[PDB]
Amino acid sequence: QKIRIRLKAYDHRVIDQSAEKIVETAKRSGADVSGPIPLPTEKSVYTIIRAVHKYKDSREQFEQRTHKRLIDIVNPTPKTVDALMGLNLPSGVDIEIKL
Amino acid sequence: AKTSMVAKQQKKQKYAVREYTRCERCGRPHSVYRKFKLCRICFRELAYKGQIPGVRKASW
Amino acid sequence: ARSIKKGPFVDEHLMKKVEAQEGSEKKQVIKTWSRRSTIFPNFIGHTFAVYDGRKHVPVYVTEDMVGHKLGEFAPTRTFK
Amino acid sequence: QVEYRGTGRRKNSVARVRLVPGEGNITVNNRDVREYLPFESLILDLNQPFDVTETKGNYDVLVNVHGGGFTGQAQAIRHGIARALLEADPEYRGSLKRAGLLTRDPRMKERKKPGLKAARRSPQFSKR
Amino acid sequence: RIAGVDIPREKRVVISLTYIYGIGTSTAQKILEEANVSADTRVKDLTDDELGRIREVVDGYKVEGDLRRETNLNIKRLMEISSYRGIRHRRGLPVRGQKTKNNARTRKGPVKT
Amino acid sequence: PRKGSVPKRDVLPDPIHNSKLVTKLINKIMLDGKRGTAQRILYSAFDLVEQRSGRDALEVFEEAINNIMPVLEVKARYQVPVEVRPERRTTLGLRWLVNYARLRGEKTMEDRLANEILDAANNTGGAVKKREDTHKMAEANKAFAH
Amino acid sequence: QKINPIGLRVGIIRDWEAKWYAEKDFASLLHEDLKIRKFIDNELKEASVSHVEIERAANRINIAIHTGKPGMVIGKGGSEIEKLRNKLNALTDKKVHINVIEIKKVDLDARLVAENIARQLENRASFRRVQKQAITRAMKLGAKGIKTQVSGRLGGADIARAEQYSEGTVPLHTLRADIDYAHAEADTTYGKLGVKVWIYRGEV
RNA sequence: AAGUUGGGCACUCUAAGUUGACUGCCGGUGACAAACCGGAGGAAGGUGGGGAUGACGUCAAAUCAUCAUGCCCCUUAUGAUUUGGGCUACACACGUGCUACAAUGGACAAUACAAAGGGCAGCGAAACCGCGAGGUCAAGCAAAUCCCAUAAAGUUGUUCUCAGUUCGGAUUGUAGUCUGCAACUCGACUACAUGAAGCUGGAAUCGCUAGUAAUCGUAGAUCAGCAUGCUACGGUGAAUACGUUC
RNA sequence: AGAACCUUACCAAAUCUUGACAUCCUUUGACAACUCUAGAGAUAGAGCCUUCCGGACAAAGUGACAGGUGGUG
Ligand SMILES: [Mg+2]
Ligand SMILES: [Mg+2]
Ligand SMILES: [Zn+2]
Repeated sequence: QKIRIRLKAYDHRVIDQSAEKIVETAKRSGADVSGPIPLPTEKSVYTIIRAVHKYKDSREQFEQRTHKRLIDIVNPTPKTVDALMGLNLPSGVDIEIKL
Repeated sequence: AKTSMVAKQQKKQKYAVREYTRCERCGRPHSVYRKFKLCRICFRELAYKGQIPGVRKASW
Repeated sequence: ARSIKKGPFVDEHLMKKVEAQEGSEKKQVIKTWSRRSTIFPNFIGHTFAVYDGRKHVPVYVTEDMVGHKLGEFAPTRTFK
Repeated sequence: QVEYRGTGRRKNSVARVRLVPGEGNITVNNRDVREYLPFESLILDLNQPFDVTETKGNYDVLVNVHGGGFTGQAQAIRHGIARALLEADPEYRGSLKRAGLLTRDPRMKERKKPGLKAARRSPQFSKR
Repeated sequence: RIAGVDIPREKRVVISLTYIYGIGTSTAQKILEEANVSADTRVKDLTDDELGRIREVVDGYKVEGDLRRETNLNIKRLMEISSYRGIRHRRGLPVRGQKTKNNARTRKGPVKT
Repeated sequence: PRKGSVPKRDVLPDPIHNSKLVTKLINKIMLDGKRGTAQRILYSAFDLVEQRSGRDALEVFEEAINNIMPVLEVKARYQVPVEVRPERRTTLGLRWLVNYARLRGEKTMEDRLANEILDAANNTGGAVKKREDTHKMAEANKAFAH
Repeated sequence: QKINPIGLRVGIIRDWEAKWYAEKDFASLLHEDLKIRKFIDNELKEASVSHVEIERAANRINIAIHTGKPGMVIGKGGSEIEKLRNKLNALTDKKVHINVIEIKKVDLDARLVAENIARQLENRASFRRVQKQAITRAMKLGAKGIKTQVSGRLGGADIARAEQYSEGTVPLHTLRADIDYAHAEADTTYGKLGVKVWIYRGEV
């Protein structure tokens, strides 16, 4: 009975600080926590022509990189479940909890 | 794009194949990205302003 | 339709126009913008005025023309 | 046990090498080196560290290698075997270092540049 | 000699059969399989019984004059009906929708600067 | 407009014959990075040369290269006879051997290479002719040696 | 020829103005943000807004408005901010929460300077004087350096030209340096005039 | 059957935080200099490789067709809507590519080794059917899990045997598949047949200094379908650089 | 960074003139997803018939006005 938390954010600093908070809250509730295991980063690269008309050779490359973190709550305790749902993370981070 | 063309793209076509994408900011027919729904010029402008989440200049 | 499972494609207006003309021997010209429509066996003996993009050009179906589109027998471009 | 372990990376290939007292037989992915690798030249490369330290025939090499191709994987083994030899004896460093076996080859594929056909290759230019 | 054509004696029969109009590599392999004649045997080393066996099978396929005549009629039909394709056959321009601003040399013949 | 000389790359000895030169020959034979075909051709050629010659393949190869390699060459500056460097001598020898082998009429490269290496040992190959021609033109320009 | 200073440093030293994560509905959220940003710009033209930061969480939009004049946007009794919120709520189904942050120094802000110089030019103010006053006020406030440029038919001249003035240091090539850049347009009778301001406040 | 699970986190990897390269140390040289050459140690040595980043200016250089805008012009029309056609024309000239001219190859068979990406109504396995392109049914999978997706060159055999061929694959006939509202003009792909030029290219001209060139496959954006283009990816992997007169 | 339609602008034919599109103003309440007929379709005419909160939103008429990938880089 492991509660799995998946975190995805565009910035790692937010994801790491969020990871620390979620792990702590569960550990404070006394649930065993393993992680936060870092999932391989996903990067999407967009190549666009820099100019408005012609000039194909000049290109600009942009990237959007999603940082992923996996957290597993080994032992489910009533306090932990409520606390994990209760935790308010920064706006950037996206959290998915599988119980 | 002309106002009528932008209007016609928005209107439901007789067939699905007839439907086409335009840049939502400016209505440019070509080079419209699906994820952002923006043309190449508009995408660049907004990325520079930091108004597209997560998008930054790429170097490697 | 090229796939066999789908039948040969004909525009309903074209087919219906031909089917109405079946009864009378003295057939009259059928004006069509349907270059895409297939020539069915039923079409034999009919003259279709198919649009070339500027004018409707008289096309008279013969046995050999069956299976080919109406557009095939009316040119869209002019050279020399 | 008496197992000496070293990791070798070449190009996009990585090799986990285990050196144990043996007859000098090499097994890669549970297959003979000669079966695994196409050319005998490749075999000469991976047995080079043994020659420098004169430890030929002392160790049987068991290798788990992933990534890259036959040359990369073969030369990945060479780096790993040498790294394992250092674990076996610290004295061998001088000999191994002089051969340049200890160095990890930093050469890697250069990215394609935008506006170029390749990393460096340029489109055919015509004035006029 | 098969289907009115003196096929090359020296070559293997799999290849020699392809010197007949209407027979290619795929067909030749089928005809030998039906006749149960080996592909490897050279025509010079073919046997009379084997040759007859091959001849029976090749008679099954439309070849040489029979095929040539059919192909010509289809093209003649297109030209007569005044099909787009037929008209291009008459003009000696690409029939299958290839661009003619450049190239089209196989159909147009050599350059006439 | 150049800073200076660049250090040259080095080759491991050939496994079969334990010669650095053999490795370099494979590199000249190789096309499009296809090492294996190049190695295959060379090793097969060395078998054929030994078979026909009845002498060690490396011996005849060494004898062949010695005949092909040129002591002097003309350089445009009037063409001036100049001494070929030891490293350049090998490059020209290997290049000429492979190129002239490719121009031979034998169906397979291995036979062409063996016929060339044998001929060069007898000092009779097209590559040998290339050296002789190079030496001739160098001697003609002896006055401009200075 | 020159990279946008903000664009180069976005995601390095400068955070994204938009702060939300989406996958399936990224396009929809972006376009909702774009309509909100446009509405605020038109609604608060009189108010001096440096930038708007949008955060999306729990089906709620959190808007942070950095304004030189906090009073105008908020309203005397907070009526104006509520009105803006209600208008935003009509535009967006999600609940909208607006936070107003005052800017202590309007002169140190590039957008506010750029908009000010544009507005003066529309009033037929001399292009030279307007830039010079802007650089002086910024330097008195302790900015490490400021650059100001106006481009177009500056004096109603038939041939357009760009004039720029600089003080202190503006290290565009230095990634560490946080440089505030903004462009504004002056809709003069002769044509559009473009004003760009680069401000280097300096480390802390 | 199988990392498959039981177990472990050793290793590998993943990705956060740190350590490392700075001429720091030691020899010479040099102006008591900056630098230079060589050495030690180090995974890496002299701005280690590559990228981003492009001063003041030049070309009244490109873009009023992304957008915006001064002025000008049209306004029962220079605005608007629909169906069809064109943008795909073809005596020719040019640029950039693709594929070849074979034996360092072609065909056939058996057998290995990547990286970097994409996916929700989307990727679609396995199985069955079709020569195949595909079809049917349908598992898993919003992703380090499932799927795209077996890399290919390669290696080992068998065969062909130097010619317009068992090279090459244009063209054309016919019979199909798929997408789509609909493949006539004008799609992609398949099967069978057909089987062009081409025998390595005049004058001339281009790219590249190493994981590069060359070569081999792989992926993505756009996208119903449609890539020899573009942007990325790894595999194999060279030759040469005396030198600065031109 | 995807021309069969669409895109698309260009051409031809068939059509419209507060207009495909915006704001305001006056008036009304469902405005229609739907079916049938004639049309190449646009569209028109018959059906219907449903929805709507001071007061939302959407129609009808007219005028203020719209529209231009027209020109000048
Ligand atoms: Mg075109
Ligand atoms: Mg200009
Ligand atoms: Zn746009």
